[PDB]
Amino acid sequence: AVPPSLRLPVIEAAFPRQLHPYWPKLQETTRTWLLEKRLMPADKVEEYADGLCYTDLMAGYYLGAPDEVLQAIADYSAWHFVWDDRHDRDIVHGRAGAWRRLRGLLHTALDSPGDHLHHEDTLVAGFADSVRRLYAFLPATWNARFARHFHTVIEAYDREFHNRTRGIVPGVEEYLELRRLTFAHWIWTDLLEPSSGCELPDAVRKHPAYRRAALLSQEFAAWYNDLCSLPKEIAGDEVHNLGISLITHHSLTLEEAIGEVRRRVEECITEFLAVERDALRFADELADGTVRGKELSGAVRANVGNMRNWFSSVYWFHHESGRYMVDSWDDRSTPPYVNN
Ligand SMILES: CC[N+](CC)(CC)Cc1ccccc1
Ligand SMILES: O=P([O-])([O-])O
Ligand SMILES: [Mg+2]
Ligand SMILES: [Mg+2]
Ligand SMILES: [Mg+2]
Repeated sequence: AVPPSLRLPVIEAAFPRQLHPYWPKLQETTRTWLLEKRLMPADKVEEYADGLCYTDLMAGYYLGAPDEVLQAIADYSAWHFVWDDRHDRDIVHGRAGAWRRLRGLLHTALDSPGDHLHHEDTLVAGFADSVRRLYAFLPATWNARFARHFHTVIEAYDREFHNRTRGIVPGVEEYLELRRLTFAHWIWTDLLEPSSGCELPDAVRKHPAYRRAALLSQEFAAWYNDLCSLPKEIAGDEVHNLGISLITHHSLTLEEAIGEVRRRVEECITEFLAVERDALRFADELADGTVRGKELSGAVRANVGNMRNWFSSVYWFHHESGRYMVDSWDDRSTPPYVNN
């Protein structure tokens, strides 16, 4: 029962949700990883980890992924949620120095994860572990692309630190550009490829239909998160949210802003449906009677399929995850699962 202001009938009707068969073991294994990597307090893992639905989110996304690939992705993704929490806490505590140091360590670990597997900062060591494993699936050219994209993500998180420390709410267009980095659009897009077991040639993944399908999948996800995470974000003095940018700089009321975000979210869906058709047509063109062509076709098809799955996985994640249930918290400004 999704609340009216959050409900999207098109997703519920035309985007049936999927579940990777490895999910039952995935949920257990990632939880054990969080504990052993000491990324969250043991009591908070016990009480909140399963209810956070982080593994569910990934298992509803990267369908067809080899089990060990899904495991590395799930561990990374859970880590990223914890990083977002650490980032938030450093901000509210004014820990500029601690953040700067972490920021610098993540950059270095990104290029040389093996060196950071046992760093004193458990967050850094956990990052390096998931990254080292992700670097073991595809050629070095894919690893370099992943690294390049993530360096940009880290710097986007630093810009967020800058903004919140100074009390700046980004303009609408400024936010939209920034959001493609803080949501890590291109990381999720990169991870499509190890999931289907094929590093795509540039001419394939930069095909206008593949590019646009990939973009719309991520825009929907980020903006829908903005819609659903808005209550807890307002309560927690978060400034990064399309709704917040609209209220601040466009003189919109909360109701009007929510409506504007909804419309932009809804447009992603129908625009995706159009481009999805073009992307699948491209997939057909790739199937040229050669083994290589069959391979590229199957990969693009699997990838576009997962771009579609992201819609439904993200939609239901926000309904199920304990991460956004601010009304159930003792202190609305302080989520119970974060280390304060
Ligand atoms: C902060 C959480 N996350 C993923 C770890 C960072 C990019 C974005 C996200 C939120 C909600 C659903 C999906 C992704
Ligand atoms: O980053 P990119 O390679 O363009 O995707
Ligand atoms: Mg964030
Ligand atoms: Mg956040
Ligand atoms: Mg959010």
